[PDB]
Amino acid sequence: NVDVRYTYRPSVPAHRRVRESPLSSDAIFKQSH
Repeated sequence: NVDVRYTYRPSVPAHRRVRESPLSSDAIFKQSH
């Protein structure tokens, strides 16, 4: 519901629900290691 991204090319939404917890959302940091 919180779609306020219009200043770049966002791959996918980290979360679009009240009770969600995807993996890719954390993978963003996994790239660091």
